[PDB]
Amino acid sequence: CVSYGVAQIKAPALHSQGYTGSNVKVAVLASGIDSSHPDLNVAGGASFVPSETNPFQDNNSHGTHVAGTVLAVAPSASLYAVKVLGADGSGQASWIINGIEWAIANNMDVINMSLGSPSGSAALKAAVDKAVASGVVVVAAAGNSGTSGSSSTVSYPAKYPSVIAVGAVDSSNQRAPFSSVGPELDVMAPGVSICSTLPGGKYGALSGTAMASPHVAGAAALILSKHPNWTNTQVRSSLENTATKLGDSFYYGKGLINVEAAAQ
Amino acid sequence: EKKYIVGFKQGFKSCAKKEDVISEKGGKLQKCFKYVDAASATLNEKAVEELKKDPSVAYVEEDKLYRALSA
Ligand SMILES: [Zn+2]
Ligand SMILES: [Zn+2]
Ligand SMILES: [Zn+2]
Ligand SMILES: [Zn+2]
Ligand SMILES: [Zn+2]
Repeated sequence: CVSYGVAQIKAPALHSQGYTGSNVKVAVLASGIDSSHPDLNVAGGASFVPSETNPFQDNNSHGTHVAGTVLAVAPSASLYAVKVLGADGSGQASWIINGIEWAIANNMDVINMSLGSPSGSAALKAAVDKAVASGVVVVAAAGNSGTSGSSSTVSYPAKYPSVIAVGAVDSSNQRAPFSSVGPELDVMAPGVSICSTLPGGKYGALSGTAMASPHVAGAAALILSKHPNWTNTQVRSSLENTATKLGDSFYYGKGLINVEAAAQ
Repeated sequence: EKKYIVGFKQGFKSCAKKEDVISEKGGKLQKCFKYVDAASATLNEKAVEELKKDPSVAYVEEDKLYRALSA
């Protein structure tokens, strides 16, 4: 079961050219990635949840679903299960920092954070800024906080400038009503009823900006597999600059990613 | 309440050095970061106050919760 989302972002344009994400290391900072899955390849990982030591057991389902979406976009990418959220889907800022620092130390190419908080942390900002300074593409879900009149509702870490903030559209390129909004929003990707892998060898649909973010993390992996010498800055610019405009930028950012256009 | 991150000024790269500043005020080290100049700690109110007054300390912030954005 594969998201309609793969075709919507034009990922098969890259696959048709022979690029599927080979040799790109993507860190999935989430609730783990479940080992129960026949197709899902996981290259490695580590846990920073004190009470849950196994990064290959996902007691929530989020991490496995996100992981499946990365691979649906970039089938040859190397996924790393960086467990920073527990079974209830929450994690402390310091656990997340530990995951980001692990990703840096272990030469990950891309970090995906399908997680958020209304308030930031100076230490978490330092962590994501350091990851970007070291050359990693850092991608986050923009938040599920909908609208609040003219105010930004983008969550942290997506709200930090160094992080790509990803909103959610449906299969008709309409913004999902939950999708956060604000000037910090960068791009949109499919995030409504996305079908992907779940623990226990299951498949199923989930919605959220958590589902949109991995389409962009996978898009980054596709671009790097074609262009291994482009910098994170160049990958980010390519995705933002070539996005398909979808409406008012407060709600849609630069619009929907187009991996065909980006990977020129 | 009790879970914090303590930011440090320069010269405290070593975990032993960060931990000393925390533990001498009776705080408990949870983790020293590798790249970020900070450490997570559990702290009572007095420890927080003493840390905010310690010239070693750049900031004390709550170790707040982040959540999966599935809807
Ligand atoms: Zn394909
Ligand atoms: Zn499977
Ligand atoms: Zn941002
Ligand atoms: Zn190239
Ligand atoms: Zn407007």
